[PDB]
Amino acid sequence: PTHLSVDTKFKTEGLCVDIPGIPKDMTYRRLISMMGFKMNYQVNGYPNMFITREEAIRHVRAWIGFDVEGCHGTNLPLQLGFSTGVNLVAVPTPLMYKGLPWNVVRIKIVQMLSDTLKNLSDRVVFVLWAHGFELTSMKYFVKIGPERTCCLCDRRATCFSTASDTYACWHHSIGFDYVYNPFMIDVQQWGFTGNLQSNHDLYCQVHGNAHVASCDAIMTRCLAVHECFVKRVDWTIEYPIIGDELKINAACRKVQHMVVKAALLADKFPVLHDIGNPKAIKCVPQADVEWKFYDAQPCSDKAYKIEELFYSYHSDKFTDGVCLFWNCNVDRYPANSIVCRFDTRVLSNLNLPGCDGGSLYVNKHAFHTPAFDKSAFVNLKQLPFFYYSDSPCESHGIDYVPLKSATCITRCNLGGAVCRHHANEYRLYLDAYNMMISAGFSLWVYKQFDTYNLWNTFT
Ligand SMILES: CC1CCN(C(=O)c2cc3ccccc3o2)CC1
Ligand SMILES: [Zn+2]
Ligand SMILES: [Zn+2]
Ligand SMILES: [Zn+2]
Repeated sequence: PTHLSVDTKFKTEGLCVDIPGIPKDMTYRRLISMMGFKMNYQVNGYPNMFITREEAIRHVRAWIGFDVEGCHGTNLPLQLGFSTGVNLVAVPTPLMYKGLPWNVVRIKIVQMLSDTLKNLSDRVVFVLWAHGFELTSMKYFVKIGPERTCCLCDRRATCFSTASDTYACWHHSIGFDYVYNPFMIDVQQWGFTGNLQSNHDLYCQVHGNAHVASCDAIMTRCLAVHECFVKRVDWTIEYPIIGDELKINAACRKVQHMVVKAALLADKFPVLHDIGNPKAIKCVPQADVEWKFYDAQPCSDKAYKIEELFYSYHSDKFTDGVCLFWNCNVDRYPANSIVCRFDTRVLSNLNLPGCDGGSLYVNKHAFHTPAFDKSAFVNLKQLPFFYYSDSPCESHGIDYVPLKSATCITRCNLGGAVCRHHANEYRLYLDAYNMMISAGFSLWVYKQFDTYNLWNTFT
């Protein structure tokens, strides 16, 4: 039960308008053969062009929605649409390109996939809502065979060049003309009633239908993301490290401790209501405060309604003390809150386009996050940068330029000049802070929060 068997059945009903007379009885083995490919009884790591839903979920970073719409099959020009928003027109002699022959179209395809995927995945997974032309056009830009490595590096080959007879990964494919050993999944095989637009529109209002192939390619990948990450959630699937994952997670832990410690010192709340992670630990273990935990898993569809989290009869009084919502996305935060909210609009290799304005944030695990909404924070203000420390001014053990900063809240800065230890610690914390902010996180705090109240914690 590793890969999808080629002898598995393929429902051909969705294919019979572009392919009239298609047999109802059909396997992946026969379909691949009909697509013009020959698998030659090869036991070399590529057992099937098509993959299982479980394999697609593990390779979500590789997903590229793909759709082909006939402008006028062998005689008529095709419109190739991709979930990148690209539309290429191929002649057989929302970015719209004029009609060009396949020999130049395939070059643009390799360029586009390589630029989109090089920092995301070792492969491409073509996400389809298959009607016929997308499958029968694959032979014009795809070559298959045994699993290979890049000519210039150790990564698996994802491209082929007919000019040099060589193979390359997404990083070394400049001037390559064929997509090598791609993967694909037909969403129509999952059991749906009705056309793509009707099933997509049940869950998403952000993607519209202009009737161009890229629009359908976008709706397909969106529907696939809703099915695999919004309605069905799996926090047991690990994902490889492709960027600053560890540094961002470490920075997040440092910022949480810093912000929560300072709020408890500035406003001395008697109780803290920690809403979120059922496996959460006190971020400030030495604080005097009464720490009360409330379990809520990450919401992947719509943000939690504060009325359902707090009401229906716990301290009961959430109005007492402070509330901490560290990645616990709610519709409107109460005024007495400390909040970390991920901004779904952020551009990064970790954040993939999602469903209904939301985004698929992939960092060790995949978390579909509801659309960032500025109105959730009307009772709060943006938390400004500050570094706070009550640790002794003692260096122990990198060089030095004297630090001067109004936001270095330490005994040394209070007393006039920042010590070397607190200057090192301040710069490291500011680096972690910028990492976390640029990863897409946003910090919000109750309006009375004032760092001026921290200077008196040194007396
Ligand atoms: C897009 C965000 C990125 C950071 N996330 C978490 O670190 C996380 C883990 C967890 C477990 C339970 C409740 C909330 C939780 O947030 C997921 C959300
Ligand atoms: Zn390479
Ligand atoms: Zn959508
Ligand atoms: Zn100091």
